[PDB]
Amino acid sequence: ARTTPIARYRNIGISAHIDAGKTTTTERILFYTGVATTAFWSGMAKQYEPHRINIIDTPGHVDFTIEVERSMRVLDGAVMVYCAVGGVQPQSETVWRQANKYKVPRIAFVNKMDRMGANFLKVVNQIKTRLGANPVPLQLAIGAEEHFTGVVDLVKMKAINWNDADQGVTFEYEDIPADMVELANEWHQNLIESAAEASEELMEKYLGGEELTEAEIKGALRQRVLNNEIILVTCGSAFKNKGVQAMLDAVIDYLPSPVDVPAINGILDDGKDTPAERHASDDEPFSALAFKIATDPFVGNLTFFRVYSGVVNSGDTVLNSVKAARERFGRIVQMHANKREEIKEVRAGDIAAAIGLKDVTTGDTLCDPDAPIILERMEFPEPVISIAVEPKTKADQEKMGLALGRLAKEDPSFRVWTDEESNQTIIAGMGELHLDIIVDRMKREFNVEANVGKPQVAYRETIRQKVTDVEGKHAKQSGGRGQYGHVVIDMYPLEPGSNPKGYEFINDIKGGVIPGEYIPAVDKGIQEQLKAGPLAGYPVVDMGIRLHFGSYHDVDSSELAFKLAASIAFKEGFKKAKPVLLEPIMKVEVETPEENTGDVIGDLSRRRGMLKGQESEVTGVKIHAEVPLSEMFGYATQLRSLTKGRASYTMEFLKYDEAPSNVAQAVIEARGK
Amino acid sequence: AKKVQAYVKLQVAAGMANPSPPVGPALGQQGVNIMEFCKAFNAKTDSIEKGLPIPVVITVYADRSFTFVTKTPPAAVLLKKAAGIKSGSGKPNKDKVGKISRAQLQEIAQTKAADMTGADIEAMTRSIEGTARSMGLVVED
Amino acid sequence: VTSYIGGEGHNLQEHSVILIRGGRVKDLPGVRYHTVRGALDCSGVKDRKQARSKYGVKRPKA
Ligand SMILES: Nc1nc2c(ncn2[C@@H]2O[C@H](COP(=O)(O)OP(=O)(O)CP(=O)(O)O)[C@@H](O)[C@H]2O)c(=O)[nH]1
Repeated sequence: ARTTPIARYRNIGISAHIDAGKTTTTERILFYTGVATTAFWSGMAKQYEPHRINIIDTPGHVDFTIEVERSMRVLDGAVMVYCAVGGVQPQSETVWRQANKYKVPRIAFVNKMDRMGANFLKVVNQIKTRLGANPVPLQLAIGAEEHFTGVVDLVKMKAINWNDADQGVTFEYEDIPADMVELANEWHQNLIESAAEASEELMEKYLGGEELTEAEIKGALRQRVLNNEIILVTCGSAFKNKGVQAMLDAVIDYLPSPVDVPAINGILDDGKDTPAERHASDDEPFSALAFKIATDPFVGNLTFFRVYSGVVNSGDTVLNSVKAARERFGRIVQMHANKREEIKEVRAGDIAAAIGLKDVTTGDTLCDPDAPIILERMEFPEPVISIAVEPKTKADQEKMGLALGRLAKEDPSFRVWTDEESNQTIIAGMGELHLDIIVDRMKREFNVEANVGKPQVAYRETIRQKVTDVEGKHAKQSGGRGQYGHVVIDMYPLEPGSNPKGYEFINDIKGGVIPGEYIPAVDKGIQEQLKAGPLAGYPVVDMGIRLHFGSYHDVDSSELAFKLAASIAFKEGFKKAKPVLLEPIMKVEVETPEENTGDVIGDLSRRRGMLKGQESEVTGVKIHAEVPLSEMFGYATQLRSLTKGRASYTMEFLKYDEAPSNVAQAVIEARGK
Repeated sequence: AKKVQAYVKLQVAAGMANPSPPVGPALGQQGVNIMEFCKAFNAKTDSIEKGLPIPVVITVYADRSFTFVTKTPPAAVLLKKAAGIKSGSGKPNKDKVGKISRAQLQEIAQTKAADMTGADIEAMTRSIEGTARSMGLVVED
Repeated sequence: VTSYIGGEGHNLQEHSVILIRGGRVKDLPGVRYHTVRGALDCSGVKDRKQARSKYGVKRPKA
């Protein structure tokens, strides 16, 4: 029974730079349609059969662009929202590159045409010049700012005027304003020329002076959008309510259905990585991608999944091929217009959520157990900022682990580990505003009382002076039998990192002054003392010890007596050897626009960052600097402030250098206190 | 050539490749390609001997094309070439680095009068006398 | 109570829902309960093909 063709499905993302107006445009959509959300659209003139629009509203911030990446990958088409005043933003370029990576056929909506400085054609030219795109206006704005009244449809060559009294639910077709007729004819010819380029037949008609029909123009522009050759540009502004309705008609006319998109690539679970495809059909084996996990207070884990092939029912044991885990599907609803119609028939093209999946993560493939496939995996970027989180109480201690676990499950770009040296829980994320939201959820949804600090710098200990002839004599001949042990050691610094063990032991015992059986106990006594340095109780590194002189007693000498002597000798020698506190240094790489370059280093200089050099790149300059871990905290948001949000840094542990005398001494004193 | 707004005289070498990292300086608050440079220098490299950094300019025209401004291996690195002792700068007056004859520069001043442009071959000799003592040299026949 | 960790190397991170079983080790006074290395936070332990039921390892590949 032919019900609603999958060719009527529009799986679309609304994507924009932070602060551009995209969910208000979506709220306008829901109002006009009748209502991840499903909506139904029949056209602003009711000229279309009912189309199913599944909308994913993607975050504007770059701290949550990981969600945008997941969405873009799982979606068919996109609506790119631009501010008429601000135009193409640095963050728009990031989202534009992500949509290019996934080859998402997309259109453009120039919103905020009611604000001061609104300029449609300026934004069209910025899409061309900054994004390297081919923008083709479908519409022209009638007026600007407070004088914005409507739009010209360049396909129909008519003005669209929306009724302000019904919030734009009704519209009239008018003749083009007399001051715009010349400009409308110019852009109509540019639109027809852009349509004619879609095929040799349409190019011959156009060059022959034959007028293209509205159906040929629409079909030709659709083909090129699907090919990602052009971006169709629409305009309009809500509040007075304009554009959205005609942008939704452009979604039907020009954006892909699930059958217009290439088959999804995957790998067979045969151990040979055999390539396979899944076509957008109900008659194919079931395959779906889990793309979002949300924690719900009432139903538990919601796993959002997009079906690409086949059909599944609410309550169907499928196979999580990625995690090799048979997962019985839970309760599955669907946002049928306003209601949440529980669907027991998730067909190809549909987006739904399952309740109570246990071993499913974002990026997992859910498939038919009799036809295993792994759909292509999501690569998750490495976290760029880390902070220490400490529980206030012991109730908060266990609760913290639980809360952070849930947050790491729903958001892979969020990492949590315990630092083995500090025993602090370290949390890491895709920016500090990202970490701020994570902390807020932890101390609200889960209400876990925690302090936010900085990852403790891994302080080390070493000497800066050879000391010779250091006597250690454990002579405890008391309490029954005596315990005699006597060693003489030299202590000397090693070059930093010259020994992968951080420690050298030289046995230079001559004359059997110490029996060879006790020499391992002396070394073990030193190695235990290396774990807790005599200066501040940090591990001692980059040190050599030569045992060359010693003495035993035939009855009273013990293995651990010589280990006690070794510790005495070590503690006395270490204090004489001018002990110092060490530091880690981090190799930092910053990618920035050439005009923002200066600011980056100004701050890095205050952060004790020894700028090694620079590699002027295409974006601008790739500056390299040696910056202490202590000064590499809170840099994500600071960089975002200096560079207006167009810079990305990386950092790696470089080497164990010497902390500046001031820094080292200050910490030594604080630790002693 | 063009205005002094697309002016950085640079290029210590050609085989070290990229003139953007430390090796090649500048490339800051200016904006231009980097591999689009040494290819015209690749038809130009094999006349210059290495160890002799030649000053050329990234002169960018108004239509995105840029080539270089050839001015021959100069005073400083030829006294690290024709004498045989490198930079060592700072000590003209402390200890003896090297004395250079009168005619040892005049034979390469004809090469250096295509590098230095005040007037003449003889007239540029007393500025080969310049940076030599800043490198630390002394000069007498 | 104080529990005991079986196997020879765990997968622990100090906040981990682990399961408890009876049994006194006779060697640590005050440790009276074993853990299960096959249940809920301790997977099939490393490098073992015999008595797989204890320490929870599944049967090997072939
Ligand atoms: N006057 C006017 N206001 C608009 C229009 N479109 C949106 N707005 C308003 O702007 C705001 C829209 O949210 P905005 O902050 O700009 O977008 P965003 O930050 O990208 C959404 P998110 O937080 O999910 O990233 C709302 O206050 C909305 O009422 C418009 O066309 N005209």
